Amino acid sequence: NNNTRKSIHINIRQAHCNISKARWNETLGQIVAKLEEQ
Amino acid sequence: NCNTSVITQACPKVSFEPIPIHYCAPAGFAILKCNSKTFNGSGPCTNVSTVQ
Amino acid sequence: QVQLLESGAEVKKPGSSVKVSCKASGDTFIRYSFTWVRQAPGQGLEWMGRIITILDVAHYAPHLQGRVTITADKSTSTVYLELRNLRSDDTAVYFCAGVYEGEADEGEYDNNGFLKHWGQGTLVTVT
Amino acid sequence: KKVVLGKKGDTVELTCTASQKKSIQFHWKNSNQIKILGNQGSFLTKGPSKLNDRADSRRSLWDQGNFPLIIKNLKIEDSDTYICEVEDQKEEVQLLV
Amino acid sequence: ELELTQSPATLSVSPGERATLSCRASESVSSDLAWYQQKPGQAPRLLIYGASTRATGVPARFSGSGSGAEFTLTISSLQSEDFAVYYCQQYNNWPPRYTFGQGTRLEIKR
Amino acid sequence: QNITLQCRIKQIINMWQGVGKAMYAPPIRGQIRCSSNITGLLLTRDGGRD
Ligand SMILES: *[C@@H]1O[C@H](CO)[C@@H](O[C@@H]2O[C@H](CO)[C@@H](O[C@@H]3O[C@H](CO[C@H]4O[C@H](CO)[C@@H](O)[C@H](O)[C@@H]4O)[C@@H](O)[C@H](O[C@H]4O[C@H](CO)[C@@H](O)[C@H](O)[C@@H]4O[C@H]4O[C@H](CO)[C@@H](O)[C@H](O)[C@@H]4O[C@H]4O[C@H](CO)[C@@H](O)[C@H](O)[C@@H]4O)[C@@H]3O)[C@H](O)[C@H]2NC(C)=O)[C@H](O)[C@H]1NC(C)=O
Ligand SMILES: *[C@@H]1O[C@H](CO)[C@@H](O[C@@H]2O[C@H](CO)[C@@H](O[C@@H]3O[C@H](CO)[C@@H](O)[C@H](O)[C@@H]3O)[C@H](O)[C@H]2NC(C)=O)[C@H](O)[C@H]1NC(C)=O
Ligand SMILES: *[C@@H]1O[C@H](CO)[C@@H](O[C@@H]2O[C@H](CO)[C@@H](O[C@@H]3O[C@H](CO)[C@@H](O)[C@H](O)[C@@H]3O)[C@H](O)[C@H]2NC(C)=O)[C@H](O)[C@H]1NC(C)=O
Ligand SMILES: *[C@@H]1O[C@H](CO)[C@@H](O[C@@H]2O[C@H](CO)[C@@H](O)[C@H](O)[C@H]2NC(C)=O)[C@H](O)[C@H]1NC(C)=O
Ligand SMILES: *[C@@H]1O[C@H](CO)[C@@H](O[C@@H]2O[C@H](CO)[C@@H](O)[C@H](O)[C@H]2NC(C)=O)[C@H](O)[C@H]1NC(C)=O
Ligand SMILES: *[C@@H]1O[C@H](CO)[C@@H](O[C@@H]2O[C@H](CO)[C@@H](O)[C@H](O)[C@H]2NC(C)=O)[C@H](O)[C@H]1NC(C)=O
Ligand SMILES: *[C@@H]1O[C@H](CO)[C@@H](O[C@@H]2O[C@H](CO)[C@@H](O)[C@H](O)[C@H]2NC(C)=O)[C@H](O)[C@H]1NC(C)=O
Repeated sequence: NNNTRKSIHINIRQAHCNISKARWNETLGQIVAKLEEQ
Repeated sequence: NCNTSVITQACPKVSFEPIPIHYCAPAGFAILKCNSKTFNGSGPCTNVSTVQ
Repeated sequence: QVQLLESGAEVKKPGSSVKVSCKASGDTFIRYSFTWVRQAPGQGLEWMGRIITILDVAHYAPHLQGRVTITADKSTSTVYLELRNLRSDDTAVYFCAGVYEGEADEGEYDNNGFLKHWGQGTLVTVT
Repeated sequence: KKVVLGKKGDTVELTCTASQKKSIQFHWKNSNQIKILGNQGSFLTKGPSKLNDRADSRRSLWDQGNFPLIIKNLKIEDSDTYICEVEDQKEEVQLLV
Repeated sequence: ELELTQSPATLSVSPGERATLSCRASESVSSDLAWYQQKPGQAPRLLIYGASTRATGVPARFSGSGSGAEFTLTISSLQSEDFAVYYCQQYNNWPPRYTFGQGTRLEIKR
Repeated sequence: QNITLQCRIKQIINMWQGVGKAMYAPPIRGQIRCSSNITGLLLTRDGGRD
């Protein structure tokens, strides 16, 4: 909440997502290691 | 000749949260499950079990 | 944001068709919806209908659809109100109005009905 | 090989056909096997090619088994052989701009 | 569909007086009732967006609120330039079946 | 240490179930939370003679 702007010129649709940086890079490192097998 | 079909419907909001759904075999049928680890999607499984 | 420029007055024998135009300027036509209002003399603001320019769809007041259609010509940024089988009952001053919608092009359309941008009013009569 | 002609600045429609009319997955590729376009579910995907900002398709015809590659604003550099990948079918067309 | 009605047909006030205009909704419209100001020869320009937000360009004199079947519009320190016909509009319809009330005319007391 | 993605909520969307578009009503007022588990990815390979 506290996102009530409707227009810029003549924010209710603004949202965001959090991912742990350390999990994501670890996850990719494992994926990459498997891609390298092919 | 192409055209469109438009339907105007009521727009209620609803709660929407996916629930796990299990599929079960009908009488006369059975489901074979591949229990090999790292099956990879195709080809033989050497560990097969039967479930409903 | 925009100004709306309308066509002039017209008179037709009953049963004839009349087409009223409303040109929008100062924004992208596609970005937002337009409506029509019928100011019959001595009356209030009768609603004629609504047209959405992001999705080419329209809705009409329930007693009028047998005679009226609305067209959004995206290439000329112009909305046309067509009155078929014109009756003397339809004598009125007609006009368009625009409603700003946010980023309709990006699919963030609000579907607002609040009328901020207005035309001038064109009298349509019969003879 | 089918041959389709056009000139610089024109628009051309090249097509693949699926007789079953089931709006199946399909792809278009160039001669170097670079993906140009395809059908993901009901969505149109544009691949990383030179046609990425010019290629299009009439989605409404996918239900008729018609899966066109529409190339807007043709340049002489676009005169390649385009490959259809539909199920097993491999139609090929040479475009001469 | 929903019928909107004005309470007064007209309202006679003195300049500087607070106008108190109102509109009723037979189907309990919810936060979907807008207010417009129409002067003779003019388009019925929007005053209040939704039930209570004054539209950009609208003087601070104009305010209003309401819910369900009853909504109001008031004009603080009413000026001579505000002796217009005020209209009530409802949007709680899908498919659209938008309507307007009859319009309340302010009269200058003389 | 937090990767933040910017997201938008849209009303006019394409349908996954078939060719066509659909319009949905404007977003609910607020405090909308979607906590979820990434369990896999869908990737495509970009190869070629190049
Ligand atoms: C992967 O799996 C995970 C789970 O394993 C999925 O995550 C789930 O995603 C759900 C998405 O909707 C999310 O659901 C929301 O949870 C909120 C919190 O729940 C808690 O409180 C309720 C209270 O009864 C308990 O029952 C519950 O057990 C929890 O304790 C709910 O509040 C949300 O409901 C509200 O929003 C929905 C929108 O559709 C409304 O339909 C619903 O009626 C509720 O609406 C209220 O809030 C809105 C906010 O703008 C108001 O506008 C509206 O008027 C209502 O507000 C009134 O009531 C609130 C109540 O506090 C009050 O504050 C306010 O002032 C008003 O009075 C909704 O239920 C799941 O929680 C979430 N699970 C977890 C564990 O996080 C995940 O999505 C899956 N992945 C994918 C991709 O699907
Ligand atoms: C072939 O696949 C089956 C299915 O996964 C494997 O059998 C499973 O082996 C595990 C570990 O031995 C069993 O788990 C244990 O179950 C008992 C039940 O009470 C529980 O107490 C233990 O803590 C543990 O969870 C699992 O139940 C068993 N599944 C079945 C259906 O028997 C099997 O080993 C695989 N064979 C080969 C050669 O890999
Ligand atoms: C990455 O994102 C997560 C999720 O937002 C961050 O964790 C959050 O950190 C805030 C810091 O204030 C926590 O708020 C506190 O919560 C306690 C709970 O009772 C409350 O008492 C405090 O007054 C305060 O509100 C928040 O709860 C926490 N979220 C979760 C799920 O624990 C995290 O810090 C971010 N990491 C980085 C590097 O920014
Ligand atoms: C997502 O992670 C970001 C990481 O920056 C969070 O933003 C921070 O929240 C902490 C909370 O104490 C603030 O101190 C930081 O200043 C914030 N950073 C910035 C750049 O503003 C954000 O709130 C998280 N969002 C969600 C949904 O959890
Ligand atoms: C997403 O939210 C969950 C909780 O809903 C976070 O997991 C919790 O993080 C706190 C941090 O102090 C731990 O104490 C909890 O035990 C955690 N809960 C669980 C179930 O593990 C999670 O880290 C958040 N994710 C991101 C990327 O911010
Ligand atoms: C992993 O996938 C590959 C193919 O993607 C499977 O490969 C088959 O292996 C058998 C073993 O004799 C060969 O006879 C087949 O010709 C292979 N298929 C192909 C397309 O080459 C492989 O068996 C899979 N691993 C499993 C099921 O554990
Ligand atoms: C996301 O993954 C976590 C970790 O596996 C899941 O949380 C666990 O769910 C099991 C189910 O029996 C519980 O026994 C564990 O205690 C849970 N862990 C924690 C820390 O609470 C979580 O439910 C997953 N979320 C989704 C949406 O699947």
